[PDB]
Amino acid sequence: RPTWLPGLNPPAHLKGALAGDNGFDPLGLGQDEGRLKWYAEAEKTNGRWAMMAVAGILGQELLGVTPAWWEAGAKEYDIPAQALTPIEFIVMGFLEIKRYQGFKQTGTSGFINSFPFDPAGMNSPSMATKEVKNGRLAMVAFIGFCVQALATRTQPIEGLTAHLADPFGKNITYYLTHLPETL
Amino acid sequence: IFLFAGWLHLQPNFQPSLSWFKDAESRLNHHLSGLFGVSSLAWTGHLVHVAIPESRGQHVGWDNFLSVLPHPQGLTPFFTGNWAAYAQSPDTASHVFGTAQGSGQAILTFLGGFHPQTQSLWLTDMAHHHLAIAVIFIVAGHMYRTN
Amino acid sequence: ATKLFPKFSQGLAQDPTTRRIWYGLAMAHDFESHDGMTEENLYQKIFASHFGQLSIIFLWTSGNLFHVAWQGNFEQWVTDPVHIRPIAHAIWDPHFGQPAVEAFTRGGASGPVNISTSGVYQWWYTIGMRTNQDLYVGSVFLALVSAIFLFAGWLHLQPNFQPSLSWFKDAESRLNHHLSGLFGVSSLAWTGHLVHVAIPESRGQHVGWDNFLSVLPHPQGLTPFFTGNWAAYAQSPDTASHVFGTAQGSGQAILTFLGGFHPQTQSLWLTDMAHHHLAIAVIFIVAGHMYRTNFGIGHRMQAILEAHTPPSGSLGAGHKGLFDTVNNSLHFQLGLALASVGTITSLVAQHMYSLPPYAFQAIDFTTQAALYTHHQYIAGFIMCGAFAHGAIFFIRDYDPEQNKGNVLARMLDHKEALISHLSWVSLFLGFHTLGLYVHNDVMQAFGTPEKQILIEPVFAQWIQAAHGKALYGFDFLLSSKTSAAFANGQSLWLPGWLDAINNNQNSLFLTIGPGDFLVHHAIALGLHTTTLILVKGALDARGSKLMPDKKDFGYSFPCDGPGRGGTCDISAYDAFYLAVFWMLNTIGWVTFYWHWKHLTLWQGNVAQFDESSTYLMGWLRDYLWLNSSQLINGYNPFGMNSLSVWAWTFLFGHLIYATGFMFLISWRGYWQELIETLVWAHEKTPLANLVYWKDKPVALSIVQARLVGLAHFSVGYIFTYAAFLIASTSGRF
Amino acid sequence: RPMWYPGATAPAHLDGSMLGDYGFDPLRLGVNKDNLKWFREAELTNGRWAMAAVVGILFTDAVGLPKFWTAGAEKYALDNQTLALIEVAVFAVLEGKRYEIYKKTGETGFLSFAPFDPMGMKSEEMKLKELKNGRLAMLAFLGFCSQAAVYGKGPIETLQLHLADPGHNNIYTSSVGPETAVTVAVLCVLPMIIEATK
Amino acid sequence: LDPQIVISGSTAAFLAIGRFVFLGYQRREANFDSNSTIFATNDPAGFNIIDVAGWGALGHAVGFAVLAINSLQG
Amino acid sequence: PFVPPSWAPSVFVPLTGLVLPAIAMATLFVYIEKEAP
Repeated sequence: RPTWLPGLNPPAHLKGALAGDNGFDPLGLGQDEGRLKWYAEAEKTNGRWAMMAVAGILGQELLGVTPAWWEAGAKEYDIPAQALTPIEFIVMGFLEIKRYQGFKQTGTSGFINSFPFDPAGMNSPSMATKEVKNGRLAMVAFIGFCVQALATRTQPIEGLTAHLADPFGKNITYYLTHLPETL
Repeated sequence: IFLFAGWLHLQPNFQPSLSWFKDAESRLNHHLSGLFGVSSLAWTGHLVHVAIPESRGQHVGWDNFLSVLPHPQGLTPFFTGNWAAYAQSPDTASHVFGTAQGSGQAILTFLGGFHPQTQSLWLTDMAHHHLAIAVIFIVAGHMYRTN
Repeated sequence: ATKLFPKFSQGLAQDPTTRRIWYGLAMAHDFESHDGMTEENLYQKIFASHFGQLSIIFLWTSGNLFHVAWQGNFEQWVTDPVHIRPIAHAIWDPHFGQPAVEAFTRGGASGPVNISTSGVYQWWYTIGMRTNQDLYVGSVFLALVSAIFLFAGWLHLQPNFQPSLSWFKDAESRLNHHLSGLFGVSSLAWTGHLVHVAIPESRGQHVGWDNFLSVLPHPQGLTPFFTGNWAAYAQSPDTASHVFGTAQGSGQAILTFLGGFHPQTQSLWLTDMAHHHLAIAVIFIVAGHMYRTNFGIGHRMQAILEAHTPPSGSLGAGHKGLFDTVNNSLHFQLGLALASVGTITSLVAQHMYSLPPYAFQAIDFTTQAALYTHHQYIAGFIMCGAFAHGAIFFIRDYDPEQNKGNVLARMLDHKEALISHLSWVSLFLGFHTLGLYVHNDVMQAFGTPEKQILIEPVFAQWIQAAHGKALYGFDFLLSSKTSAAFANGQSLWLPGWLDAINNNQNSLFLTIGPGDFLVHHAIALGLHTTTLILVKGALDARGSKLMPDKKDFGYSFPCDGPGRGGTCDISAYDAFYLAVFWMLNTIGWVTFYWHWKHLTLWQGNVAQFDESSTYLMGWLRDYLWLNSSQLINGYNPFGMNSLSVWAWTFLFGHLIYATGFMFLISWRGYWQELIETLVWAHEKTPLANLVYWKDKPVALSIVQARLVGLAHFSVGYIFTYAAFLIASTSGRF
Repeated sequence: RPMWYPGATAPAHLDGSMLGDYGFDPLRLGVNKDNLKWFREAELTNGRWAMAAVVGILFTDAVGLPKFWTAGAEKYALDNQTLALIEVAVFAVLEGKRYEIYKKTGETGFLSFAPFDPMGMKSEEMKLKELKNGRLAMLAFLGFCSQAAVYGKGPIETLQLHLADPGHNNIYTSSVGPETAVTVAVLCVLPMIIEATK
Repeated sequence: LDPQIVISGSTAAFLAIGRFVFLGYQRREANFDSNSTIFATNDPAGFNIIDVAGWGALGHAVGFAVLAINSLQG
Repeated sequence: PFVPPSWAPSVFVPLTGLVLPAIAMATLFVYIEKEAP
């Protein structure tokens, strides 16, 4: 089992039984198995939300929406943001409490009362590893989207095309140095 | 939130063990680097981003702080090491607090003394002070052995 | 070995042939025939099935609403409902070439779309829909309702939510709640919608969820209802110059009984429909307090049944024990329900074409033809199902010891007399109708049309004269101006009704002649013969002289073998099987008559039908051959038009019908021997015997063959007539 | 037995012997057995009063009579000084007779009639229906007063205004918007808080 | 036509024929007609709340029918 | 609004005609031939 650092033995609390276990825990946050499994579920759901967020941002840019992904909150919509918050909180509270209670009965994800929510089969340990890896990549990509929009004021595909057009330039060095020209 | 944290740390699965309360090295490292250094660095960020521009007649709030530059050179002197560029063109002796009359462009100075009108310490001097003590406290936060 | 499918039958699961799949698919709904089935579990499974069916119905309705709001032209059809054709949905077919794309591009759309014939446009426009937003909201609401019904169906099967067996047998409570709540409250709510939304929307005032709480449906505002002066609600009705959808000539009344039809839309008045729903709502609500459930007052259906025996002993024990044989038999209840439903469906078809309830529905000829034919065929299938379930009741749930001397046992006591008299009626009707038709055909062939027998239908014409039609001249009841029946309605509804029935431009009591008399006799022949087959199969289901123990073999079985001279098609299932053909033939005759009479009426030449409906050559040439010229011309070497899909459907139905003839004529044995030869061929072929079957290939069973042939026959029949009807009516108009 | 949220637990003193039990007692005020009966009677009478009051307020807005918060200022065919004297004189004897009924039987009553039911439909299911309707009416009266506090006008008028623009006319877009939004979020988080500790 | 007089008279009249005329017949038919609730009342003839509601409903329906027919002016 | 995009038929028709029937047919065929333990 390959680890993150070459020549570094994996820790005792981290065993290859988990999906994306690569022996990466320099801080030792998964000493006990209880917190380890809770953090595993937290990582899976964080990755799921990040996957949906990155897919949504890329889809919004590919379909040519008028405001950027960081301006969609202030866009005018029917049933304003002041009224959307309680509806979302109520439905999310119900869905999340059902998901949490289903997690206590059995250590797996679900949907309201389908634990595990697995229609049409296609589940395997390899698929679980793929899900964890895709979630990690999506999380890193979302943070990249945020920092890219902060320092360059360009959307993901727009920034990627700008970097491809001029590789030796329009990078982190140019954007961090030519900050007044961007604003 | 703090009241809820106090109630939550008494319930089971959230009560810290006696060994956690005795980790003096970890607590001291986090208090020196985070509670002291990072808080001072954040206060420097507020003074440089809000207090200093508001004292020069420029409104900087949550609605426009991401599009308003604290300095006209925009982080370039910080990364290139030309930190002296942040002390150039400070507030003159005829600056009126809250207005742009007599205001400067510097954000980190050590002029000393008091402001001629408000009879108080310069905002740029206080920002520079918090930045220096923030760096010192953060550095001091790596003295003890934890893990 | 034993397979997982089916899970409800271990015997079928152990079947190693292809018969297992077919039988498992055809016996999935036969809940009583599963493994380990009790009464309580049976009722619970039916409850879940009911919820699933309701969800499917609501989802289908929401889909129709959504497609009309998305690809339809409802916003433009309401402005001109006379010269604009409705659009069902768009067409996305990669197989279409350029001529098909421009041929189907019609109705003001931007691409290939289908022109609807269901009539939902007129219905939705009449009830109050004006914009596509209304249809979208209705589709979303119906989809959510369907989802709630599906969830309810799943929830009622889980523990702590499954109803008890005694709950399902509470006939008094269920009937009181259905008569008072599902029938009365629903009708009252519809009256509220008509008065609050449909009536104000038809007068040019938009009333929706955003402004119905501040708009008064009447200028007096609920005061005449509480003060008992209900006559003030019928004051100032819609005048004769009212324009539908606008305020020009619109009245202020909400509950009237003017009768007749609207002068412009040629449909029923909305105020009269609202008044109707209110009156029937009051009647149904009052009728909902007839049975004793939990408050002492009321009735017991068992007591009323047991207290209905004549003293002369003519009915034997009367209706004693009928409550137990019906409440404990689901097939009896299903048969009664299907019989009533089929009769009501036929009633709907007749009342909707004669009395149009939706605006601008009479001008749409295709909508009328398709709707009438659809409802009549559905009613025929439902009636056959009612009789089939009656036979199933006799074989599975009949108990002679419990039903001793009552009317039910007396039915089987003189079943030979019933079948014999039905046979005599069917024989008389068939011989006379066929003889008169052949005689008229020979007279028309010999050049002497005055020699044919043309009996004038004086009885039905007399009834029409009683209703108010003065064309015949009987001058009595509503036809005579000095009669009390006529003078008693002149101030309430007779003016509009007489003006609409005497007008020959509508479908309200059309003029009839010898052709109508003859085709009515043909209809009576079809009904009596279908009833004869079904009744004979239901009464002979428990046994006859040929098979004294048919009740011990179940409702459906192949035969009793070639012994005793032969026992082919001896089960009750086979009687239903032979009756489906007669049902299709009877509905074919009634739909042919309806289509031809209305086609000649819409074309302005009713004399063509009156002169050619007496001989079969006129029906074959002037109706089937004359109206198919445009249908078969949908696609030809010179190109194609929008009518090519109906031509393809015509040939499609013909092919399916002919394919059914194969399963109907050729039988199992020949096919099984052929299959055995094919099995040997596959087993002795290199590079192919490596791929072996998991189920042993066998020929279809006799019962399966009858069902498959019947299904192909019915599908081809339905598709062929629907294609011909829609194509002829659409091309002609 | 449904609880006050999907997955609650009774606080060891709400097993279900009382009608309309859902295990709702975070402040644990019903820990005493003697106080549980008195609090139950108080809940029932508060519910009955709220039921009659809500029906009266809803009936006044339909006919067109003065608003419920301004009906007192209207001049009637009597004196307010005499009205208060008669109200406390009658209610002294009425409440004294009702209190003695609870000490002997344990439920409500009218005058000298402890089980006041001239018609006779006093069933176990009817007692729970009274409690449910009383709780609903208590919330309805609180809603009536709160709607009249920020919007004024009236309950029926408030419902009519909500139908005009449901996405724009609500408690969140009113003058008490942020407070109720934060309270709704805190309440939605509350069942997870209780389930996380347990 | 006064609605109050008609409704009050119709309801009182049918309640009277239900309490003093058709009470014995209804009780005899209900007995032979054979989880529930028993509605005990202090009426000497057993005229409970259920019978009062039923007779009052019939009286109100007849009174409103009379008022409507007279309102039509026919 | 609830209006689908312009490309919706070009994706939902091939889906409902080739993706969904193939998956449903394969799943049902596998389910029918499942041997009992």
